[PDB]
Amino acid sequence: RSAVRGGGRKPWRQKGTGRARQGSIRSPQWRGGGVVFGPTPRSYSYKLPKKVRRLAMKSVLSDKVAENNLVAVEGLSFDAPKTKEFKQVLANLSIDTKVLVVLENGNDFAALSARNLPNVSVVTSDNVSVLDVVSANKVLATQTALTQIEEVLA
Amino acid sequence: ARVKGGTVTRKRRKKVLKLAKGYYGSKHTLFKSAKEQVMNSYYYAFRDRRQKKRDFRKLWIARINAAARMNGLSYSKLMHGLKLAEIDINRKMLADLAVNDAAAFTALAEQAKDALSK
RNA sequence: AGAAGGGAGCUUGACUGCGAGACCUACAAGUCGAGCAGGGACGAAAGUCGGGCUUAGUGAUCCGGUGGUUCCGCAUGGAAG
RNA sequence: GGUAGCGAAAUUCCUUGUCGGGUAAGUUCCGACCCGCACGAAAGGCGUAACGAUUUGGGCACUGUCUCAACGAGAGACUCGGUGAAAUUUUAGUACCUGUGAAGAUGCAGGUUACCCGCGACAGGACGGAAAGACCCCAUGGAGCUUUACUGUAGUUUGAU
RNA sequence: CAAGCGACUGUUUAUCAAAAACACAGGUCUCUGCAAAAUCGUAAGAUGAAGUAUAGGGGCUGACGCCUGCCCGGUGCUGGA
RNA sequence: CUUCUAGUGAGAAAACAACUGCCCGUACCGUAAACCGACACAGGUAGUCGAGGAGAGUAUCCUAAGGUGAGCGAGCGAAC
RNA sequence: GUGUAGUGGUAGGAGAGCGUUCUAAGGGCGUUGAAGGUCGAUCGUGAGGACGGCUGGAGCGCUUAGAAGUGAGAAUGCCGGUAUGAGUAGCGAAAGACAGGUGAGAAUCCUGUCCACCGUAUGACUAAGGUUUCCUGGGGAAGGCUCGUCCGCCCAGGGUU
RNA sequence: AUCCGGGAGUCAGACUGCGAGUGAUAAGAUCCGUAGUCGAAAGGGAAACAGCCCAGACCACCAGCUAAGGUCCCAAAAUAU
RNA sequence: UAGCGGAGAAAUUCCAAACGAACUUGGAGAUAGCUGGUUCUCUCCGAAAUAGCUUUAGGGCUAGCCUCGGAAUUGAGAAU
RNA sequence: UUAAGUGAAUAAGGGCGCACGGUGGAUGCCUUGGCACUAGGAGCCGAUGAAGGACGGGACUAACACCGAUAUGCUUUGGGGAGCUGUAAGUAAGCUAUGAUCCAGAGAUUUCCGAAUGGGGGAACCCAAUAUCUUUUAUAGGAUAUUACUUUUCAGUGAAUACAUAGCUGAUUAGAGGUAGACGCAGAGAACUGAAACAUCUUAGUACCUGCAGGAAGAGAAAGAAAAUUCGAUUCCCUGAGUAGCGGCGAGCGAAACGGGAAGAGCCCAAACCAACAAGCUUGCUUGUUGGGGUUGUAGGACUCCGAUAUGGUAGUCUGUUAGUAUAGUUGAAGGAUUUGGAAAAUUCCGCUAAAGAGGGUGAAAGCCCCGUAGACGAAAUGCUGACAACACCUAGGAGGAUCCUGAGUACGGCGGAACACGAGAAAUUCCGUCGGAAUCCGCGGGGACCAUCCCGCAAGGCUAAAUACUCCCUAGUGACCGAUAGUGAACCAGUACCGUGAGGGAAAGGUGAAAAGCACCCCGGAAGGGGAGUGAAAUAGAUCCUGAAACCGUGUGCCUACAACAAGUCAAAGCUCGUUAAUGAGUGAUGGCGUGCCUUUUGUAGAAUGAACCGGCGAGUUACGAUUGCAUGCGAGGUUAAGUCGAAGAGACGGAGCCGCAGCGAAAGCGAGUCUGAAUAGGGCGAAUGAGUAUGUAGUCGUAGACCCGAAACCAUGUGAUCUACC
Repeated sequence: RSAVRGGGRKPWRQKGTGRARQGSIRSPQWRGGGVVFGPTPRSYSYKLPKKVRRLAMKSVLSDKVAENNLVAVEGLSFDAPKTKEFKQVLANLSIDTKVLVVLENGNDFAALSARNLPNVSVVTSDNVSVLDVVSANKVLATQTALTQIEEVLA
Repeated sequence: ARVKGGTVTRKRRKKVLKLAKGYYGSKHTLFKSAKEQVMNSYYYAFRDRRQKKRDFRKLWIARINAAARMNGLSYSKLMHGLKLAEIDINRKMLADLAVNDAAAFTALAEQAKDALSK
């Protein structure tokens, strides 16, 4: 009400016209008036106890291993980032469904071939989050990335 | 997040209307008065559904009156004798018999006459 | 009227710390109390006495005053408070 | 401790006071009387020529104001052609009596009257329409005004520096 | 033809009151010696006035005629030491 | 505008002839259908001129010069 | 299974559900017709849900969880459209008639004749004020309280020394 | 029934048997005690009718028994003994 | 000549149709123990109009009457 | 044939259902504009004439844009490589491979008003002076340049009054207005409201006015904080903490130090002294101006005496040299056929590419048609940011303590007011107005009245980057944000139309189809309008142009209605016409039974109490921060992070200052499973004896906030009005 470009001059008298009483052109009932209890800018974000985060990550990974979905590859290498080979890498490894790839560090020549059909998505070993694992079915990860994961996770 | 009011209301109102086909004037094209009319019709339907069962007794009773009285049995003494000779016909069947099967009705009236004669 | 009424002798319990348990009641309040300790009064003792035959004679809190006090006191010892 | 003057008055409750005049008949008017509820000398007392779209009583003249109405003219109203609003409005196939009821009913109850549709007139009723009572109370509501109500202050004055 | 009110010519609530209301000429008290009192403004500045007590402001009464009694205890004002 | 002096300070008058003269307003209505009133409104609008017969006269009655016939009508001839 | 028992209800406390928009993943439909609209004699205890016929022509369902500008018949509510009153009241003072034009069309425009109204003004000139309404030639959709070939209206050109 | 805790509405009542007050031993009056019903109660009877008499609807049926009150006709039942 | 004001031959009269104190914007979504309204559904239970105190009497607090979740002994509830 | 009795059918008009149109624009889908933010740039413009405007400029010119008498545009340097002369149809005129139009960077011209500045003024107008040059024989006419006010420097002139001082004249320096409706520093400073009234208090030093700025401002190098054991400029954030305090001790107001973090940074004067110049030359050595010397609490400096004459610095330049970047760009991978269509990107076969599967467009829905994206390259001109060059500037030890210096009407006292959480209170600390008035290192200030011992500092002179607040504007982005009654008031020629004298108030209005292919030709008609024929997949898509609901207005017809008192229905039901989501069917309805609308407020309603004319659309318990209880989850005598850093505006780890529980009683000293009161080991109040918490989600309630919405009469602060009316 106080933000609409309106005015504070009454429409007309309080009596006389027999009409109802009105205070301002701009007001909730009138067409083109302010809103009552409309949405304001807010936050929505909030954190948890520090232990349950770790319990969550552990639980997710144990669940995925519980059904033979972590496929541990020895080591991936490409001199040049040729997208086609990656497809063949999975074709040999028989992973066709929605998948997730975990890499060790800046051996980027193995990530620059992960703009595939969105069946794949790439991520290093410092950003493995909950969703980026739960949302997928199979997970590829080199042998060094496994140990690296087994470090940060204490 | 602004939820508009597209077509949540007409479904409801036009569902009310159809329940008011054939009302004696502008009580079938005014979504304010059709509703009150439907309400009162519901009240009346409920009450009278408990009267449909009243009348037919008074009706069968008058018919047993007419027919029976012709045999010299008042509409009481007939029922009394019947419930004394241990005969237990239901009024509805007695009315139907009195209207159609005069011979059988007279047979029953004879048995009753015999009954309270004791 | 076995007196709470009325005379007479001595006295100051018209005391300090209390209180099991009850009555009353929305609260805040008000009423009763056997009995323990200290220290006494009158009586030879037994015993009675924490005001007057019982029920009215009164006013939160905030603030100010007077006495006392093994309480506190902005670096410390005092003091103001 | 109210003099001169006035005195049922722009002031008198009892009150249509009492007597006289005016009218066939006068609580209003005019004259006189004092028992001034409660007149009074610059918030002036008592006379007064002229003046008043001022208030009050009585005559003459005149007349439809009246007994008591009648007739004539023009505009509206009425019929036909053209144009074309408004306030109001829960839905309505909207009778009368005596009851009954939030204590006066078109609509309830019991009776009586009543073929369907219009057109010109009247205004008893629809607690009729227009203004969310101007009378009255309340709001621990306002605003304007007074004072020897409370608290302050502009302003005027007094003393030290 | 008589009575009340008001002396008169004026003025008044645009839009429910035009009078017996206000004005009004005359009466009387009172203030003010000029940078006058008084008023507008914090002040400079202004009006009173290019005036000077036969002048200028304030209060009551309201042509004209005859008049205008008693009380200073109370409240103001002025004077007092 | 007329004069008098102080006054810088060749020799200007008048012949006649012939030339030069800047910007702004100018249509229309204007007791109205063109302005002020929401209207093509029975209201308001300052100034000049404003004729003839009688008649004191710009009063009244009919008229000159001059202008208008008004923005819904045709019938009937009741109540009110 | 089977017995026993209970099931009115305002302010109010408790519990379980229907529906709208959007986000996420999974799975789907769509020019061989989606959303939306209309009709149907269908299904569940409710809120509500399907199926088919016609219109329509580009996007929407279903499952699990999440977040809300999430549900309307009343505020003498606010905005738009349309009713009743009703073909009713009104058409804003003043005298016109005929002939002939003009034209798709005429009481309402042009022309003619007689009549009639004002004439200290309903006549002539100016100051404000208005701001192209002035003139010439075309037009008739809207304004003109009806009509209109006409206009202070619409279109085009041109006028203020 | 008691105790601890989370969440409220209510503070304008009415009439009718009974027993008392003020009133005039008047009021559909007013102010208390006690029981019911209405408020928050529909169905039957009292012609119609909140508060009187009878009785508390989860729902369906064109079955059966009774309460208050009734039995010539409107209107179901006895023109009963 | 201006609103804490102006002007008034004085009436609470006038100051752009409404003046016991002009209009317009801002504080401002002022305040209201007062009035009006507040949207989908079913199952379960279901009241009160009283006492006390109140610059209180149509408002409020606690108490009583209602509902929901737990603890514990009961034998405490009830009607004869 | 008489008589008695019974008695059907027809509609001036109306009701119900069905079927078809008309007006009106809800609803479905859609976007040409919005809203809230993120990262980065940028944070002033002006006497060289600003912001904002008036008038003009085109073949046609009413408007909007761009431009300015060089007017729909001039010059130059780079980009680009085929059409072009805006909105906007059309015609006439042309331009262009000798590289147009267009994009980007530099320049040139810029009418009139406006601080407006020669004078005047009702803004976009009028009239001047003086010099120079022009037209006509000359007069008039035309153009150019200069001419305001104040102050800061300098000359001259000057005079009541002599000397010189006002003053005047001339030259010279700087100002003067605007705003970004934001952020900052001050001067001045309210009322409604809460306290259930109201005076001290609060609302609040807020709203409004005015002055002064900056890209940031304000503060800043201890007369500090502390209280053993110390630390050493300022700002900002977490926690301390709703604590100590204040308060008609009422409603309410409410800190600071310690601790953890972000960013870091310190300098320059006065004085005492030393020299040169000038004056009184007291010729005593006083005055002054320069230049030198010196900047502090562990007291420092001067002053004397010796060493060295180095060594380290920058918060300066618009000075060069380089590197980067902002403003135009360039390059940029891979598809055919078949079935439905008017049209494929759809469907079915068979292929290909990807550092490119983000997005937008094409006749429906595209990795492979088009614009692009991932990559890779690129500047003649101009600007910024670095770096290192050069130049500018600044900075030395040790030892002595005889004498000198270390900020005056200042500190501080009385009085009266304000500022500190602190309302005079026992009131320290800080300011303002008035009066009184200190010492000089053996000295001074402070440690919350005041004194003593102790401890910590040196006022009355200046400057100072960063960490912090804001967004009119530009660039690129994002959103469990809106989708024409929403979102800005405004998606369209909007602060416009319109209303008011004036300040001021302020709307409604988007949608043809893929492409105008926007209906040639005939016919009725004055026209408008219509009927064929055509365009089109579809004209019921024909310009009122997608879909097209309801109130409201009509046409046709199956059933009923002219002896009937109807909250308008429901239960019962004859006949008449039908034939469905196929099931104890649909429509209508003679005749009988029964029956006083809906909402709110009330002891009570049909009320003759109160609201609705009807249909559609919008239109009310929410969110942030605290507190408490239930449910659930992770650890459990423990739980647990905050600010902040790296990270995609995420996750996702570090970060142990701090809070809560584990011990209570007492006002307090204190005591401790006990303690308080008391003479008491008495008794009594309160807790222990097993007794669990904490972090987060969620929901119910409460508190501060406008807190469920609408509704006054009034109050305070800047403005606008005497064209009506009142007086002059």
